[PDB]
Order: sequence, then C-alpha cells, then structure tokens
Amino acid sequence: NLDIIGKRIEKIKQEHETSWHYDQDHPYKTWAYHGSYETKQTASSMVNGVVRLLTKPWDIIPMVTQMAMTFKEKVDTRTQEPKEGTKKLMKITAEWLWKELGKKKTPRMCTREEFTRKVRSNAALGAIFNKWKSAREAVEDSGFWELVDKERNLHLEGKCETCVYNMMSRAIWYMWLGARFLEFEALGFLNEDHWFSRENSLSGVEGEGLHKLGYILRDVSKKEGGAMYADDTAGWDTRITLEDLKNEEMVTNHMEGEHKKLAEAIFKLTYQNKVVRVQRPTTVMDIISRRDQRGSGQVVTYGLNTFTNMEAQLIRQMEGEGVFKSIQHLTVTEEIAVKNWLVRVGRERLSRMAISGDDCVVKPLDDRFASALTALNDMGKVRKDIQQWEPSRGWNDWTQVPFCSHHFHELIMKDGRVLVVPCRNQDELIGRARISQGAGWSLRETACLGKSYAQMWSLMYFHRRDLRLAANAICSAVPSHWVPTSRTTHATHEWMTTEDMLTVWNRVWIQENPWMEDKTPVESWEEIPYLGKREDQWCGSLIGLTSRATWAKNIQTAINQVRSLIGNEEYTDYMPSMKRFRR
Ligand SMILES: O=C1NC2(CCCC2)Nc2ccccc21
Ligand SMILES: [Zn+2]
Ligand SMILES: [Zn+2]
Repeated sequence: NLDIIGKRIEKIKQEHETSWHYDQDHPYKTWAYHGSYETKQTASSMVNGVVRLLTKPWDIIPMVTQMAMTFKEKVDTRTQEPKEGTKKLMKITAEWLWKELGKKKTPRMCTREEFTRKVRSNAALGAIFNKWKSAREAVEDSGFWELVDKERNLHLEGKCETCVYNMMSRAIWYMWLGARFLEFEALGFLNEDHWFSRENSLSGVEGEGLHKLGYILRDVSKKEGGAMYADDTAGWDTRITLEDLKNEEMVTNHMEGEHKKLAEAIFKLTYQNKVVRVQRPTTVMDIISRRDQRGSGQVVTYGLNTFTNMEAQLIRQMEGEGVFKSIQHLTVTEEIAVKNWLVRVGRERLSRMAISGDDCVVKPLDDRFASALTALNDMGKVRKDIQQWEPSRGWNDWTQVPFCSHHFHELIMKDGRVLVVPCRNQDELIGRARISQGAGWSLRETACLGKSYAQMWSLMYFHRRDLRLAANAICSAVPSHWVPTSRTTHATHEWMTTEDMLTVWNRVWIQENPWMEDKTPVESWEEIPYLGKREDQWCGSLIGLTSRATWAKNIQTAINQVRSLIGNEEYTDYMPSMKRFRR
C-alpha cells in the first residue's frame, strides 16, 4: 500500500499545501481516496465545414447530425478473486503464451532517439502540458532528460515519485511525457517489434489494416468447426484482475540486465499500484489509488489486452473441449493435460482466432464452446448484453460477423477476381468525417482533414455509391497538391499520401494483396465494383432518395461553393472518373 504509492502522494500534497483537505463527502467506494486540492477548468466536437458542405443530404438525417452534438459507475466497481483452478489455468497458459510469442522475437529497450522521432511526427502518446509548452520542446531540452534520469534511477531503486495518472466512450490515463518515456523504454518493444502481428502471435492482427481483416476472417471460416463467436466483454479495462496484471508481468522472465529491472518497475510501481488525479465539480482534484484494472498508455494497453484476451479465449476453448472438469481446482494430471493440449494443438487453436485488444472472433472445434462459461465468468470477462449463464449465439456466415466496428462483404469484380471489403453503417462513416477535435483549425487544415477522410473512403469504402461520389467531390474541392492531415494518427493508413488514389488502390488491393493471384493492374475506377444496390441501401445508402439524386446531379455546384471559399488555388476535377459524369 502506502510504502509504494505514498512518495507520489507526499509530493502532490506539498505543491497544494494551501489546499489539502480529506473531504468527508467523497464519492469513491472501490478507489482508495487520499485528499483533494483546488483547480478550475474543463474539448467538444467541432464540425468540419468542408465535409458538411459536400454532404448536404445528411444535414436532415438525425443519426448523422446528432453525432456532432454534446460509465464512471463502472470504473468504480470491483472484480472478485478467481478460484484456484482458474488461477492455475491462467498461469500455465500465460507462461506458455509468452514463450511462443518470444520464440522469434528478442525483448529490448526502446531509445530516447525512437521516442524523440515519435513526438516529431505527432503520435498520440497520452501526455499532459508544466514547464515546456508541447512534447516537441520538452524533447529538445536537456533539463527534461535530467528529470527522466532522476525517475529512471528511482525505478532501478524500486521506488516512484512522479508516475501519476490524470483521468479524462473511451477512458485515457494522461501522464507527464517523462512517465510515458519510461513506459515506452521498458515495454515499447511489444508494439515497435510487432509481437502481436499475425505472423508472430497467430491470433493477433497488429499492423494489418481494414483491407486485410475481412480476408483474415474468411481464412478462419475455412477451418472445420462450429459457429464463429464474437462475444464483446462489458467494460474490459475494468475487469483486468491483479492476477491478470501478474501473468502480464511474466514477460519480464524473458528480459535481462537494466531492461528487466526497468520493466519490473513499470509493472510493480505504475500498473499493479496506480495514483490518479480526477476532476470533480463539487471544481476540485481528488487523489485516488487502486491496484487492479487496466490503466497504462494506449499502445501498451492494446498489446496487453490482446495478450490477456488470447489467454482467456484459449482457456474457454479448453473448457469447451473438456481439457479440465472444474475451475474449483486442477488435479496434478489435469495440469499435465492442459500443458500437453498447449504443446500439441495450442498454435492450431490460436489460428482459430482474430484478436484486436478486447475484440475477438473465435471459430472453436465445435459448439460446446457456446455454453463453456465457468472459466470466462470466473476470470471476470463477463459478456455484454446477455445473461451470465445463457449460451453464446454464434454466426453461421463470416460476412455477418462483427469485428473492429465493421462487417465484411465478398465483392466479385467484372473480371472474376474476388475483393473482401470492409463496411459499416454509412451514417456512422459520414457522421465521423463531419467532426474535428481541438481549436485553432485554419480553413486549409480543415480542408486537409476532409481530404484524409475522402482518400480513406476511396481506398476502403469505394464499394459504397455515396462515399465514392462524396470522396471524388471532396478531392475535387480541395487543392490537388495540399497534403492530407490528422491530429491523432495497429493498422496501415495508406490513404495518407499525395500519390494518385488509383495507383494506391492497385498497390493495396492487387499488387501487395496475398489473396489475389492475378496481378493484372486495374486501368480505371470504372473496373472497380460497388455492392449490389439493395445491399448498399441495407448498409445505409441514400441511393433512390430525391435528396440524393439532386445532390449527385448538382455536385459541381457544391464543389464550386467550397472552391470559392478556399480561393484561387490549383484544383483537379475527379468527377469524370465516374461513368455518370464521363459524358
Ligand atoms: O482493447 C482495445 N480495443 C480496440 C477496439 C477494437 C480494436 C482495438 N481499441 C483499443 C485501442 C487502444 C487500446 C486498446 C484497445
Ligand atoms: Zn515512476
Ligand atoms: Zn455492409
């Protein structure tokens, strides 16, 4: 308890010595409270005017327009200790899984140089404002690195002074840049060296991209076995047990020297003991602590969520196959049965899964998996939107399975070749492209973000009539040489380029596509198919509405409206790449 966290707590106490008070009316029940201090501060979603002016029919669709407007009764709940049989299953599986992931990889420290390069190309490293303005300036100043050094040597000594979380759909634990550095130095290798690539982890999809995820699900569907299960966990990050954090820490068993000590300190001092500052309007700042749940950098969180989800799903597969009888206790001969299953078939069983952090698809050996719920529930990985002991409902067709907010279509080109394409309800896609985050956007910066959405649509969602038309309109309305941008950048964004989008389409879908045997390039956008018109409507198309027909017919007028706002620049007309504007 206070031996490991007190020092961090002590230090915050003194910087607000004028304000410290143990509030008697504190709302915490599962979080250990410690004190409050005085602050007074808050980032709403702003509309992208370039995208909205070129998507007029959606101005009267509430599912789009409501997205731009506007549970902590789940962070403040508790998870029970798993039974002894469950703890044994997790420990054997985790031991086995780090060894498999480690066979073709070497753990190593990430460098100041690597960290500096990341900051100088705008990645989301979840850091706070204070002594320097931005991340770019702290990294170019030697004083920073001396603070990093002090903390670094405190960790080698097994103590922590400044590694404190600041809490703020999605929960992010902002730390100061220095604490983020030390996390990256010790555990960055998991992402930097692709430990959760499909080649390395067999279940993982790190670095894949939406042009690959549908082909991966179709390959899983080809295995003999039962339904495809895609059960979401209710509040995954809140269900990570202290036993989970201890099995994750076993990656340190594969390390040596300074690295092993620096990694052991991240896990012991920051992950398995947390210090958090939270804004309460009663506006004060509460200093709360707890031992369990996930609270790490976004990138480390993705890797360890993937690890622990692979572990949980192998165990659910073991339960379905009758490898063990009860979670109450594993007998000595069950332990050897479990180890032997892992050695014998473990890699085959990993290949039956697609796992992206808390998100999974599993094609088990048979449908016994559906009612194999004892280990899953006892590990705390309770399924969302279904009663605890009700058997899972599986999917009979890989094209129906949800994964990473998409489903996937099989789309046959006029020349017979097969595309497996990503898809989701079109209101969601249009609604997101109409939103920006943060202040100080110039018209040029707003235009270049619209262009990023348009090029993503061309590459990933070309098969949706409305999005190929709107993408061509936005690319016609934004100056041809202006570079697409994002302010927040495990997937490949091939659309972030000033290269011709037909050339990028050929590279992604034909040349580098390992599922496409015939490498014959496509010569025009007219060779690139759409979904069936009825399927396009099913997935949210406005094709057939009077509003949509008027928009398509008069698109030049909309393009010209945006060009007139941006001013006298060099523009290209991309509409004649479409049959209906080609005379
Ligand atoms: O566990 C995670 N789940 C998803 C949702 C589906 C893709 C991965 N997102 C994440 C992003 C950062 C960190 C963790 C996660
Ligand atoms: Zn620290
Ligand atoms: Zn669809």
